[PDB]
Amino acid sequence: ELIDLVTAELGADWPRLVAPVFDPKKAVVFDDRWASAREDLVKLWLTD
Amino acid sequence: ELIDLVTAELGADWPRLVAPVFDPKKAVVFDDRWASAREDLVKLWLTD
Amino acid sequence: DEERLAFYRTLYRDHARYGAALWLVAANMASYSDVDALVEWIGTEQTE
Repeated sequence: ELIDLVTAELGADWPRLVAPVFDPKKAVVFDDRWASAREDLVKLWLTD
Repeated sequence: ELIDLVTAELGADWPRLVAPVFDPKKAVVFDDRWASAREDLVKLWLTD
Repeated sequence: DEERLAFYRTLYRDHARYGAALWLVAANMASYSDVDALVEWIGTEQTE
């Protein structure tokens, strides 16, 4: 009754359109610039 | 899981706010005018 | 219910004229099931 209530009102694919994704263990930090700076100093020597 | 999904997304009282009411056995027709016309003819005589 | 039924009946018998008819249904205006059932009812006939 409740699932075909939601099917008639909102939609058939409502729980997969609305399902939560967020999880704080999967956050990605990208704060390394000194290392990529040193590698770019190298490949400036490699480029002509 | 599904009911507290709907509780977190839409609301706690969502099924009672959205529940269907309509039923075709409870339709009411009011097409009698000749009878009320005759009774109004009577009460025009009763009013002074 | 009884209060609204008396209200709509007195409304008809006060303001009715030539060939007027008043039909009265109980339908939630926040349910797509009720809107679809209401348009099917106004569409195809009802023979009990």
